[PDB]
Amino acid sequence: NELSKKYLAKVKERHELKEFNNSISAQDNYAKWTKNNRKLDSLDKEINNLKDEIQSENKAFQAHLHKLEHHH
Amino acid sequence: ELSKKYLAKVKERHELKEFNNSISAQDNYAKWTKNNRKLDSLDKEINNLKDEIQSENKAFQAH
Amino acid sequence: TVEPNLHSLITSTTHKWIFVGGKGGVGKTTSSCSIAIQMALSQPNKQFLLISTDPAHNLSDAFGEKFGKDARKVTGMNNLSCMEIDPSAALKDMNADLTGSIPGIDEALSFMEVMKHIKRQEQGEGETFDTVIFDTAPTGHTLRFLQGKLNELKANVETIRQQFTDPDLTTFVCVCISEFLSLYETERLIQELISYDMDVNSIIVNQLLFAENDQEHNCKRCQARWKMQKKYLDQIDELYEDFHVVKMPLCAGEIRGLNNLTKFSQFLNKEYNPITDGKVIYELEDKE
Amino acid sequence: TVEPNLHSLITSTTHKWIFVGGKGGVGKTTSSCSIAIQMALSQPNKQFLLISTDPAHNLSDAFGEKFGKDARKVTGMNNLSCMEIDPSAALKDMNDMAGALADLTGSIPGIDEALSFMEVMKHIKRQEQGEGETFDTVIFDTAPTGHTLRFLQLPNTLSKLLEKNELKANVETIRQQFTDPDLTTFVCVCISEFLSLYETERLIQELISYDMDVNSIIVNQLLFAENDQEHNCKRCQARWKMQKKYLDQIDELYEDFHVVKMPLCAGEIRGLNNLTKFSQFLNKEYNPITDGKVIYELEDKE
Ligand SMILES: [Zn+2]
Repeated sequence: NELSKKYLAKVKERHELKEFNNSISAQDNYAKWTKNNRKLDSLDKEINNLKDEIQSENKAFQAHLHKLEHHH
Repeated sequence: ELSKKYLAKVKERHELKEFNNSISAQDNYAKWTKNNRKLDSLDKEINNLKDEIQSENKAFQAH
Repeated sequence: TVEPNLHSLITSTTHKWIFVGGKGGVGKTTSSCSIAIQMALSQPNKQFLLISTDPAHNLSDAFGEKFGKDARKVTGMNNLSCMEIDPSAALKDMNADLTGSIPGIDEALSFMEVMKHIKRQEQGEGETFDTVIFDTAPTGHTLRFLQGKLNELKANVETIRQQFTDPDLTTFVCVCISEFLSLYETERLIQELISYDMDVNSIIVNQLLFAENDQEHNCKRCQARWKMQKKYLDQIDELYEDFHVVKMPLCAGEIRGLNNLTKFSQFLNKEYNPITDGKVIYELEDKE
Repeated sequence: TVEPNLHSLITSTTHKWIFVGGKGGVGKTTSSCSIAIQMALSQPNKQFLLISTDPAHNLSDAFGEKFGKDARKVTGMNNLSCMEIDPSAALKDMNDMAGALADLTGSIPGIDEALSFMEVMKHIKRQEQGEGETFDTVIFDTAPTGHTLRFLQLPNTLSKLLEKNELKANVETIRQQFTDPDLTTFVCVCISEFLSLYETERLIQELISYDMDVNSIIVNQLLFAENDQEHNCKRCQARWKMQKKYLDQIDELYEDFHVVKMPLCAGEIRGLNNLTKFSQFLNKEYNPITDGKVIYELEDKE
């Protein structure tokens, strides 16, 4: 599916960004550094929303199952 | 006796919290910081009591 | 660009709720004070209230007058009134497994209590306030509550949150100083307010030295400090572009009393300029 | 009482691991430096390494010499050697030569921390082997932001879910040395200002939770404006009052601690010579009355 594919992409971009920011001097680059942090707190949201949607695309698929057998 | 104590802690912790909220952390950094240390303690004590009770359920329930 | 002062806020008539917040010894109080004064002078037609929950009870120190539970007109002013109030004492008087744990519950109860108290002040006085200025406490999360007596609460909060989300109704003003640790705490704060959907558009940057434009050019140490302060100003500038960042000067020692608080609060309106405005400060200090 | 300096640490022979940490522009680096120098001079028999992960790469600036990946003897010293190293670059290269790894790893705390750390260690060992010479004590100039050492909880969270190895076994090896107070300790840097102090307690508490010995605070940039012969700046006087105000708080709050109250040398301390001159006051506490000139002479050159 396309949701897992994206979740991984985010989780990966976020990681790559993290490591890049860890190589910047927050005291000598407060603006740049603070920006990248803002971008991370964003990705954590996007990634926690994707994760929640997937968990609920399970509940959505799963409802199509118990509906089958024991709706009968 | 476990519930009885858990409530007592949870209550002393609360009362302390509110008392500390009336102290100026900038004008009383020592005092204020102390009381905070006491709180982070009580949160431990209270989270241990809560864990023991939850596991005094598992102990009774196994019976 | 956006103006490097708070003129648009001081003149605004739409705002009922102005919050002043700043962690760690950065000017917060004389900032609360200064804004309140400027607003009141700029809008003589309206009634203003400066209320403070800071436990240091220091509106009284700032004004060198003794305020408290009872809203009282600042002496020598006819539209500014101040109350110092401790909400814990208010909440405690009204009084854990369920409440104590949950965030914003005690926050909200405490808040609602303050509100109630204000209303009581207006009713009895027969006079109402047009705009309050909150001198927030330097530590905590006064407003993290913005996320039968149950319903009663949630219904109150949603009432509040409706007014606090209206940018024309209510805004936040951050205080800080040009130093890494304070700046950091400052962004943290902005972010948190943004999450609550509170308008935040203005940073006050206190204690700046402007050592270049100083005629004493004395202290090699304050020069060296000024270089740090500057260094970060430059960062702040390219990071809160669409913000009103006011760069206030350092008046050495302490600002107390209506007179000097006033003299000083002018630079929130028309930004301070080390070249022309120097004396004003050197005159505040030399008295001290 | 407990002595208001770091003399007992500078002279200690049991310590292999000394960490220096401090968030927010409080002296951390020249502190790392100063300790390293003092230890080295006080213990000429041993070999010392100052290693820094700070991205600002400023051991090189402090010493006015250019260090890097390769441990190199500090010029004009015969037992102090320095390396500046970026662990991300080291860890990244290991991943390189070696997105699925991120679903499991990326999330867990201390994992990337520990991998990164292990990598540094490995790198050090490589330095000793090739050189044929080994170091007796390292002094870590920690990064000013992050949680370099929050991987000291991994061994606990990894045994929990193991019932539900190479790494967890490494970490438990490390953690064994880092929990030995005679083996390794932490030195906090701060300045006498609310925000820094607060950050400092936060840190102490965090270290205590990791079971790392923390006994020493360095308090930089103090003014001592009372004992100053220029008695010049009314502003610095007023500042000195704040600084003082909190010293008094610090005093009654970290009683059993070695809190060293270092002076403010205006401007910047660079080069072995001055770094040395200055690092003496970590051993024998500075005294504004007798020691004034030493500082006024460091500044007036600047
Ligand atoms: Zn000065």
